[PDB]
Amino acid sequence: RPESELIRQSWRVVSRSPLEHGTVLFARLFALEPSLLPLFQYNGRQFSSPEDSLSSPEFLDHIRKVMLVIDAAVTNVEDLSSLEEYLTSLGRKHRAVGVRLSSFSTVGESLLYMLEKSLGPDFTPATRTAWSRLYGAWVQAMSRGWDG
Ligand code: HEM
Ligand SMILES: [Xe]
Ligand SMILES: [Xe]
Ligand SMILES: [Xe]
Ligand SMILES: [Xe]
Ligand SMILES: [Xe]
Ligand SMILES: [Xe]
Repeated sequence: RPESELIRQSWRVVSRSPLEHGTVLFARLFALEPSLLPLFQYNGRQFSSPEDSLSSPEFLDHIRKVMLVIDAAVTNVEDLSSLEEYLTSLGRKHRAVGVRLSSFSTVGESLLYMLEKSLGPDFTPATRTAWSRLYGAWVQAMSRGWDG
């Protein structure tokens, strides 16, 4: 694969500082879909504004969890079949949390944004297309958590 290499190279840059980059991803997500904010309920409280999420230790740990799941996806970029069962259960957890399957396209737009801003002229259209293909495959697997 050539596009497997485009993924791996772009990711190594982002992986150097995962919380900084993850923070961009979530900041963008809340700018596109403010209704995701109430779904992060850490002992029964709701954030009022997006900037409130940024002071919460549990929210920042969730960013670290996200970036580790993406890192896994990258590691297994050839064959994502090995992650399939874990992603199905991860999707089910998110369904229980209140996330709708439609919102994972906003998530995908926010990932591409973060990549585009981070890599600048290196975010070529082959790499965008590569990441978009990977994410489409990652979402397919996750979406089994909503039944198929
Ligand atoms: C799109 C909106 C999302 C919302 C509202 C959301 C919300 C949550 C919440 C409430 C939890 C439970 C509390 C916690 O562990 O921090 C959770 C767990 C988790 N999230 Fe997310 N999340 C989303 C997206 C993602 C994405 C894109 C990933 C990874 C690519 C991710 C990875 C995880 C992981 C690994 C856990 C721990 C699950 C377990 O093993 O129990 N989440 N998420
Ligand atoms: Xe944020
Ligand atoms: Xe923010
Ligand atoms: Xe954790
Ligand atoms: Xe990471
Ligand atoms: Xe993601
Ligand atoms: Xe991904």
